[PDB]
Amino acid sequence: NVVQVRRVTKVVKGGKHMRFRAIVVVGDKKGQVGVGVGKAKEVVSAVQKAAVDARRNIITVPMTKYLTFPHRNEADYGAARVMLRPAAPGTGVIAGGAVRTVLEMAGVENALGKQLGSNNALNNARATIVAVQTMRQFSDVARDRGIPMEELWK
RNA sequence: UCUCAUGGAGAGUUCGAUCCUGGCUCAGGAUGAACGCUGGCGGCAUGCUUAACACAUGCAAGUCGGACGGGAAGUGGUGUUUC
Ligand SMILES: [Mg+2]
Ligand SMILES: [Mg+2]
Ligand SMILES: [Mg+2]
Ligand SMILES: [Mg+2]
Ligand SMILES: [Mg+2]
Ligand SMILES: [Mg+2]
Ligand SMILES: [Mg+2]
Ligand SMILES: [Mg+2]
Ligand SMILES: [Mg+2]
Ligand SMILES: [Mg+2]
Ligand SMILES: [Mg+2]
Ligand SMILES: [Mg+2]
Ligand SMILES: [Mg+2]
Ligand SMILES: [Mg+2]
Ligand SMILES: [Mg+2]
Repeated sequence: NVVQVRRVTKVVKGGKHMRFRAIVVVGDKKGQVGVGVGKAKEVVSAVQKAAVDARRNIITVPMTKYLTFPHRNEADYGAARVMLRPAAPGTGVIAGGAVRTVLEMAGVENALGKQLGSNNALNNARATIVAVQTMRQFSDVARDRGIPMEELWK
């Protein structure tokens, strides 16, 4: 999914040397997602490079039986800060462009999110990845703390 | 994987491009609203925000004859009853 297409410029003695930068995320909508960034002379080629760079950068988002987040989380990348919190089933995904495409492509069905701090697409994507990467699923906190699930449930 | 949550979306604009700090602007709701164009019906509401500025006319607080003396309508008369 192509998030953003921009025309960046290098300048040479001749004139303006034009390129396209594409920010693109890939997902299966099944709980596997990644971000990637690419650069080329043509829209198509940059799209493609972005595709590959993403595929080799990819990770997995912890999910809950209802297709949502384990818990509430913040994240920080550059000047982009990102706020995610779990939702009740049937609320859909409500968020802004970068965060929303990332989460939607991960396959998260119900999520609250707001990017605070900056607006830049790319950074917000990476921040979202940082968020959902640090998410701890309950089985694993049970295993870490060394305490049975039902005891933390209460 | 019980319980809680029914809730927080962005976009454009400084640069040859970038990231940022930063303002301006937009998308939403609400009117005791006004104006433009258009306008079939019903249900429930609402209707001088400004000049506590002037007011023509008509009506918005009276009743009690079982507190009381009279007089005035009739009636034949203080037997009747009204104002
Ligand atoms: Mg190279
Ligand atoms: Mg900071
Ligand atoms: Mg914001
Ligand atoms: Mg400047
Ligand atoms: Mg310019
Ligand atoms: Mg700011
Ligand atoms: Mg409006
Ligand atoms: Mg008319
Ligand atoms: Mg008034
Ligand atoms: Mg008068
Ligand atoms: Mg009257
Ligand atoms: Mg009487
Ligand atoms: Mg009387
Ligand atoms: Mg009496
Ligand atoms: Mg008498």
